[PDB]
Amino acid sequence: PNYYLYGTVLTRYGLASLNHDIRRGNKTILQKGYWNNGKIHSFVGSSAIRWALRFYLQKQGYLVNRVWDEEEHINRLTSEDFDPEKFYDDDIFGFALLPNQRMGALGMNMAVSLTPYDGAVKLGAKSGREKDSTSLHFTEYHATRYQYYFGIDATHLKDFSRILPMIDGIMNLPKVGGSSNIFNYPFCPDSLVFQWTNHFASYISYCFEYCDPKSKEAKLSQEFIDEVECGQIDPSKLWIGGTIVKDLQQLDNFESSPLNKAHIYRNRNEMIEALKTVIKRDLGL
Amino acid sequence: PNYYLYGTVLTRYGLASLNHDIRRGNKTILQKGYWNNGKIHSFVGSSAIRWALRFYLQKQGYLVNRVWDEEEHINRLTSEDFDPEKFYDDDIFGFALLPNQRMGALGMNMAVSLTPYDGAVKLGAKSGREKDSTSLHFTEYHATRYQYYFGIDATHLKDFSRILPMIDGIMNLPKVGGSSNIFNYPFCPDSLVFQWTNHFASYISYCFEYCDPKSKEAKLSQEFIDEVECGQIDPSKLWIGGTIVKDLQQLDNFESSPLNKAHIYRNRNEMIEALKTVIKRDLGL
Amino acid sequence: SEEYVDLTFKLRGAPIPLDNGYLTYAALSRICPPLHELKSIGIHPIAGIPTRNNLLELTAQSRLKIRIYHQQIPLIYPYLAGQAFHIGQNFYQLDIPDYKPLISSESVYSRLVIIKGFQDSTNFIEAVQRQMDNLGIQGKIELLTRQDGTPQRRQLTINKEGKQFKVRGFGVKISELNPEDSLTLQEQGIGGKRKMMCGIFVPATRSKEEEET
Amino acid sequence: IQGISELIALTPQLGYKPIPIELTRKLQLILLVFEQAIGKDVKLLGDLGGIMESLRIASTTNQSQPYHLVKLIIPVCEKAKISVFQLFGSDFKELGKILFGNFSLELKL
Amino acid sequence: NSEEDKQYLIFIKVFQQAMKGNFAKIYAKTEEGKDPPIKKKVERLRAELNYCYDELSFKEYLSDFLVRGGLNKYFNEHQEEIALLIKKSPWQEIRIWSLLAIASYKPKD
Amino acid sequence: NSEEDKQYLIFIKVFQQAMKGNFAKIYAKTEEGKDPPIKKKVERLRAELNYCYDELSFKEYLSDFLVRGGLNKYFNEHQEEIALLIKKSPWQEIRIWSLLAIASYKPKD
Repeated sequence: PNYYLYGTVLTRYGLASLNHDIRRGNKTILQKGYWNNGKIHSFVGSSAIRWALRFYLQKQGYLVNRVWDEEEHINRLTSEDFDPEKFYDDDIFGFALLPNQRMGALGMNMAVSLTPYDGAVKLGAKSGREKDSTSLHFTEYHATRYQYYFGIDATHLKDFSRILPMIDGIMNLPKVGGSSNIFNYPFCPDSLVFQWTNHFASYISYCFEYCDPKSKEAKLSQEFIDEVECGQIDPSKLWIGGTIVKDLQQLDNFESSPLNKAHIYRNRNEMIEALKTVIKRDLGL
Repeated sequence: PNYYLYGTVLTRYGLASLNHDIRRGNKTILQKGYWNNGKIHSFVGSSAIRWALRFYLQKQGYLVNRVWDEEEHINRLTSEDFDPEKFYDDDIFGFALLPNQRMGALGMNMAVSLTPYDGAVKLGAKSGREKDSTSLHFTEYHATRYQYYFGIDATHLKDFSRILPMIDGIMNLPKVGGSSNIFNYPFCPDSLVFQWTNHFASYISYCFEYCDPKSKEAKLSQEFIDEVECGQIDPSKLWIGGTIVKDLQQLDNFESSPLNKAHIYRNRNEMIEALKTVIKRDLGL
Repeated sequence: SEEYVDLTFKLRGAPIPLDNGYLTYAALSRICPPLHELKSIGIHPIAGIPTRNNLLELTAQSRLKIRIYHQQIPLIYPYLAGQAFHIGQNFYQLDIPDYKPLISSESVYSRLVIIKGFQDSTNFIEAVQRQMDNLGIQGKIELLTRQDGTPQRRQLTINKEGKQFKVRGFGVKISELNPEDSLTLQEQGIGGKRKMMCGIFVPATRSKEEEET
Repeated sequence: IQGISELIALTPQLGYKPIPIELTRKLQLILLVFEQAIGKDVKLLGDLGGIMESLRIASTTNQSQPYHLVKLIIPVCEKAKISVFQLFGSDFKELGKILFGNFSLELKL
Repeated sequence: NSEEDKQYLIFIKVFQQAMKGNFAKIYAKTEEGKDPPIKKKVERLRAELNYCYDELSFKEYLSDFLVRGGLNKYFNEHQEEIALLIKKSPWQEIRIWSLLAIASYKPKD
Repeated sequence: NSEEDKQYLIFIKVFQQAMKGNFAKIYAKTEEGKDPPIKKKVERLRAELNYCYDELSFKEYLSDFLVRGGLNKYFNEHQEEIALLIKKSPWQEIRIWSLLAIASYKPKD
C-alpha cells in the first residue's frame, strides 16, 4: 500500500536571521517575498532544513555518505558510489552525480513567516584591520514563527524502517544554518499537523496562520477547519498536537465538531509515540 | 450519444517551481509568458500533468504500456505495439509511433498561474569551501495557485468504464514534475467547475480569477457568472465543488441566481460521487 | 525564550575582585550613558579562575554577559562594540559582541540576590517566595550552602561617593519550574539589583561550580 | 551659524563627556541611511556623492581623529535634514527613526 | 543625433567609468605578487547583473555599483539625463545596456 | 564603403572574438584526457541562438555571450557604432549576423 506522510509543523516565536541573501551593499537582508494578502514575509530555504536533518542523521550513528567535519567545514564522502541501500542519507534525500540519481523520499517546502516582515533592522559592527577600525553594517532580523510543509513517500524508502529516525530528527532538529544564525533560533516544532494517509491528494499544506502581528498565538486557518469539517481530511487520518491543541480544546462545540475525533494530543511526544506505533503497524516493522 | 466532460480546476496555494525552460546560466527559469491583462504569468506544462495522471494510473494497479521505473528513471514499454483496448495509458492518452496513432481521449490545456509572476528567485549554496562549478545555483519560485482547464471525449474511449479512474486521478493527482525536493507543491484540486454535456461547445474555460494581485482569493470570473446567468451553460449540466463554494454561497441573492440551480457541493468527494453516479447512468455502466 | 537575549563580550585585562559589581557597573555607565537609565537590563557574573586574594584571573572563557530585551540592543551596541573601559587603574577591552539565547532548564540558580531589609535566611526565603508568587512562578526554594552546610552569603560593596554601603545576600536555587516558568524566572530574576550584577539567574550547573569552591 | 549655536548650546545639556566612537558611529549610521536612500533613489547620488565620499573617508581614517566641523558635520546633517542638536543629542534609536522617516525608508532599528 | 541614443551612450560611459573606479579600488586592495582578481571580478559582476527580479532588485544594485565606483565625472555633468533614463525604460533594457558596457570597458585600458 | 556594412563586418569579428574567448574558457575548464567539448558547445550555442522570442530574449543572450567572451579588441576599437547597432536593428537580422559569425569564426582556427 502506497503510504504517504504529509505535515505542516510550526516553530516557536523568536528572532530570525537565518538565510541571508546577496547582502546588497551593507545589510544582510533577510530572505523575503510575497505571501497571503500581498504583504512581505520572511522565508527560510528548505535546503537548509534538509541539511539540518542530514546533520542530525549523521550525529546519532545512522551511516551517512556526507559527513560534516564541524571543524574544517568540508563534506567528505564515505563512499564515492552512492548506495541508498546502506546509507540513510542517500536513501532519504536522494543524490545527483552528473549512476542512479535517486528521486529521494523526503520532499520539503520553504518555511514561511507567520507574521509579515515589517522592519526590525539591527546594528552590527564588523571589525577591520585598519588600525582597529569598526565599520557599522546592517542586518535584518524578524520576530515570528516559521511554518513549513513536508511530505514523505514512505514506500519510496529502500528500508521502510528508516522513516522512524526522520520524525525524531524533525522533532530534534539541530541549529539551522549555523554560523549565520545570529540569534540561536530553534527549529524544533511546537505544534504539529500530521496526516498519515494512503492517497496522493494532500491538503493541510499551510494550515497554520494567525496574521495580526501584534501577538503570537499562532491560530489555525479557517480554511483548514472548514476542510476538516466538510468531510475531507478523514479525522482518523489526522494527527494534531502542540500548543495549538490547548487553544483548540478551549473552543466551543469542539466535542461536537469533527475535529474532535481526529487524533489529538496536548503533548507532542504522545503524538510521536502513537503515530510511530501506527506506522510500525502499517509497515510491518 | 456523444458525451463530453469539461473542467476548469484550480490547485492549492503554495510555492512552486514546477516547470523550467532553459537554465540561462544559473537560474532554472520558471516557465513564464504573457497572459490576461498583459503581465507575465508562470505556466505549468500540460504534458507534465498528463505524465502525472499516467503515473497515477501506474501506481494504483491498472494496466499501462509505459512503466515508470522510479529507480532507473527510464520508461519501459510492456509491448512495443500499442493496444488501446487493453492498456489504460494508450487508450486515454494516445500514442505516436512514426500503426493506429490514435487520437487520445484526454485533452488538456496548459496551467496558468492565477497570480502574476514578478520575482522571487531562490538562492542555493553548499556546505562550505572547496567550491566547484556546482557550488552556486539560483532557482525561481512563484507563490500562486495554478489553474488549468481540460476536456475529455468519453465516447472516444475504447472502454467507457475507464473514465472513473481518470477522475479519481484528477482528484488525487500525484506530484507534478518539478523540484519537489526543495519545492513540494501539492497539485490536488481545491476547487472544481465540471460540465458533463453532449455538446462540443465548451464554455467554462479559465474562469477562476484573482481578486487581489499577490493574494490567494481566487474568486470566480464575472464573465463566467454572467454566461451562466444569461441562459447558456445549463445549470443542470454544471458541477461545482471546492473552496469556491463558500464564496459562491456568501454572494448576495445567490438563491435567485441560476447558479443556485447548478450542482454545487462544498465537499469535493460528494460532488465526485454524484458526478460519477450520473456518468455511470449516462454510459450504462 | 528567544524573546530575550544575553549579550556576551570576550573580556580581557587585569585580574578583578570577586565583588566587582559596582566597579564594572560604574565603568560601563561611564563608557555607556544609556545603560544608566534602562530598566530590564542585567549583567551575568564574570567567569574565570580565582586567586588567593579574593581576585579573579580572567581566562579564555571569561566574558562579560549582559541580559537585555532585544528591542533595546541598538541603544547599547554602539557604546560597547569593540569598546574599552577602565576599572580603577586597570584596562579592560571588549570584542565584537555575540548573541546568546535564554534557554530553559529544569533547575535554576542565582549567585547573589538581595532584597531590602532581609538578612536572616528564613525571612529571605519567605521574601524570595513572595517575589516568586508575584511573577506567577511555581517551584521550591533552596539556599546554596558552604562546605559547612551553612547557607552561603555574598556581599556587594557599593562605593558610592566617599562612603561605601554594605548589602548582604544569599545564593538561591529553585528547581521544578516547568520550562515556561523557568524562562520567566531567568528573564525577570529576583532581587532587582540586576544592574548591580546580582539578580540574573543561570542553569543549575554553575550552582555546582560555586558549591565545589 | 545655527549649527554652531546648537553645538555650543547642547554641550552643557549632555550631562557627560562625549564619547568619540559614539559620534563616529552616528556618522556611520547617517552614511548607511544615505546609502539606503541612494539605493532607493538614484538621483540623490548627484546631490550626495561628495558628502558620501567625505563621510566614507572620515569613517576609514582613524576614528580618534577629529572631524572638521563646518567642512564635514554641518553639511552632512544639513543634507540629512537634521539639526546639529538632533545629531548630538538624540540616542541611536531616535536618530535612526528620524533618519528613516526623513528619507522615507522602511527600516526600523 | 537621436538624443535618446545620446543618453544611452553617456550611460555606457558612466558605467565604464564606475567600473574603472571599482577596478582601481580592488587593485589597491591587493598586494604582493598575487594576480589581482579581475576576470573573476568581471565574472562576479556579470553574475550579479544576471541575478535580479525586476524593479527594486537590480536598481538598488545599479545605484550601489555606481556609488562603489566612486566619483563619476560623466555622471556629474549628466545628472538629470542619467537619472531620468534610469527611472524610465524597462529594467531588462538597462541590464542589456549594462552588459554591453561591461564588454565595452576594455578600450579604456 | 557603405559604413553600415563596415559595422556589420566588425560585429561579425566581435562575435567571433567573443566565441574565441569562450572557447579558451572551456578549454581551460576541461581537465585530464577528456576531450574538450567543442562540437557539443558549438551545437549548444546554435540551438540556444535559434531559441528566442523577441527583444529581451536573445538580446540578453547576445550581451551575456559577449561578456563571457571577455576581452575583445574589435569591440574595443568601435564603441558607439556597435552599441547603436546592438540597441537598434531588428533582432532577427542580428541573429542572422551572429549565425554567419558562427560559421565564419572557423577561419580563425
